[PDB]
Order: sequence, then C-alpha cells, then structure tokens
Amino acid sequence: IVGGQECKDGECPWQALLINEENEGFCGGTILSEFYILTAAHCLYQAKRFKVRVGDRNTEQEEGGEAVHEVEVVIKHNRFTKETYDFDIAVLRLKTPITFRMNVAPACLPERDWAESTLMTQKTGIVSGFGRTHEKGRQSTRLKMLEVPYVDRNSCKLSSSFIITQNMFCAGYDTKQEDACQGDSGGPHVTRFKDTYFVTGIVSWGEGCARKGKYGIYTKVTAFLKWIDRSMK
Amino acid sequence: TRKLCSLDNGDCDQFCHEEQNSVVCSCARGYTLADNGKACIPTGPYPCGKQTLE
Ligand SMILES: CC(C)N1CCc2nc(C(=O)Nc3cc(C(=O)O)ccc3CCC(=O)Nc3ccc(Cl)cc3)sc2C1
Ligand SMILES: [Ca+2]
Ligand SMILES: [Ca+2]
Repeated sequence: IVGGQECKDGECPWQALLINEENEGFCGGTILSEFYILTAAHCLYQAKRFKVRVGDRNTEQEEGGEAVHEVEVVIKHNRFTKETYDFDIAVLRLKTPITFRMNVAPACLPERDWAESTLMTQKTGIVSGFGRTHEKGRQSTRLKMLEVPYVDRNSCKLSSSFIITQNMFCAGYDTKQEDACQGDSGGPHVTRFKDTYFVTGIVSWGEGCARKGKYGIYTKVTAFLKWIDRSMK
Repeated sequence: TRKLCSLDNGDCDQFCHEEQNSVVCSCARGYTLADNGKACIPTGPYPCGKQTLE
C-alpha cells in the first residue's frame, strides 16, 4: 500500500496473507468464512507451496492473534488467463477452520444488484495489504489500509494501456500518490455501508504503483457472486 | 425522483430490493432481519463485516 494508514487494532480483521515456504508474504486474501479465503487467480502462479496467515498486523512482532492455515483446495476460475488478467479470482478452502477473534473475522458478501447500485456508487472503497510502500520499495512489515475513490469506467479505459474487461473495475487516484502496489494483489477491496464492510473487489493489477494518469485495477467481485457461492459449496 | 431502494436504501440496514411497488429489506448471511423488517441482527459472535473490538 502506497500512502494510506496503518490498520489499527481490529480494523482490518478480514485480511489474509499468502505466505511462501520462506514465510514471506507475496499476495493478500479476504476471509469469507471459517473455511474460505478469496484471492486473485494470478497469485497462484507466484509460489509452488503456500499457506494462509490471518490475524497479523505487524510481521516483525508476535501480537498473539496470529494463525497460519494450510490450504486444502485451490479453486481457480477456469477462464483465468495471464494474457489479459481476465477472470482474476480464486477461492481457497483451508484444512482447518479459522477461529474468529480480535483481528480475525470475515467480510460480508453482498448481493449483486444492491452492491452495484449501492456499494459501487459510494465515493470510496478500502483496499488493504502488506505490499510495497512505493513502486521500487520493499514490502510493508505493517498491515496498511487506504481509502480509494471508485473511478469512472470510461476514464479508466482511456487511462489504460491494456484492456479493461467487464470483470474489472478501477479505483484510486489520477495523480495523488496513493495506490495498492506489488504484494497487495489478491487482497481485500471492501466498501463500508452503515458500519458494515462488504467485499467489492480483489486487488488485481496496475501499471506501476500510484503512477500519474493510472488507476488500481480490481476484479469485480459482484460479477462472481454465484461463482463464489458455488465454490464455497 | 428517488423512490424505494433509491431513497436512503429503503430504510434497510443492508440489502434492499424492490418488489411490486414496495421495498423489501434483507441481510447478509449470519444476520437475521429484525421484527421491524428493516434492521439486521447478528445471530452469533464475530458476524461478517464488523471490525473487532474484543
Ligand atoms: C495482462 C495485463 C492486464 N497485465 C497484468 C499485470 C501487469 N503488471 C503491470 C505492471 O506495470 N507491473 C509493475 C511494474 C513495475 C516496474 O516495472 O517498475 C513495478 C511494479 C509492478 C507491479 C505493481 C502493481 O502490482 N500494481 C498494482 C496492483 C494492483 C492495484 Cl489495485 C494497484 C497497483 S502492467 C500489467 C498488465
Ligand atoms: Ca505479528
Ligand atoms: Ca494514479
């Protein structure tokens, strides 16, 4: 995350972190329920073996609430392609159920029509993660969150060197130096509505991080609500 | 002119749907619609969408 703030105690309890065999984070995820993690399809190519870590806010310090979970099943969208990053969504089923507690809790899955009419028409969403603090920087050892404006679809298409499919939306800032970045991919984009947080996107891609005239590109979760429901069986 | 779910979310806490000419409210999984047919009540501990305080 470029710019934005620390997640303070309890503020981003639906954050998951995909960690490699060396215990380094490489992608984010969202807790959907005791058993299921939402993430990006393209993250699954970023490591042979990985686990999921929840309840972590400071990677350099044991705060007590941390839990590592093993992945039992990887459910990747079959229509995902590296060529376009279209259908950039995947669900993970964990071997053992997540025990909800302080800093560990699911985000709500919305209903399609209402999310699109009511959530995605709000001023801003919230993206979070342990990713890079700037384009050329290193990964944050602190979990961060950032408020990102929904970006008009046609402005985004015009701003982009690559196709923006129906399964993507744009969020962030034109010139202001705030954005998601490398390592935040797969992570939560949520929208607050009356003190309740709904999953509205998955951190997908961008041309650098916080580059002028470029936005953050997110998987449009609302297009994948029947898919996610199916995947959670 | 804003009507039904377009007028302050139909007074619903969460989901709002328009049926006939009438607002129907509902709730995320793990919540129950209150008696007033509008508010959403957590059924148990750590309901989705809520930041944690304990
Ligand atoms: C298949 C198409 C759609 N692509 C998907 C992957 C992709 N990655 C692209 C890219 O520009 N990546 C890149 C280049 C450099 C650098 O060279 O300095 C440094 C870091 C990166 C990764 C930055 C990144 O994750 N950005 C980011 C990711 C998600 C969001 Cl919501 C906002 C920003 S451009 C692009 C286009
Ligand atoms: Ca820690
Ligand atoms: Ca920008």
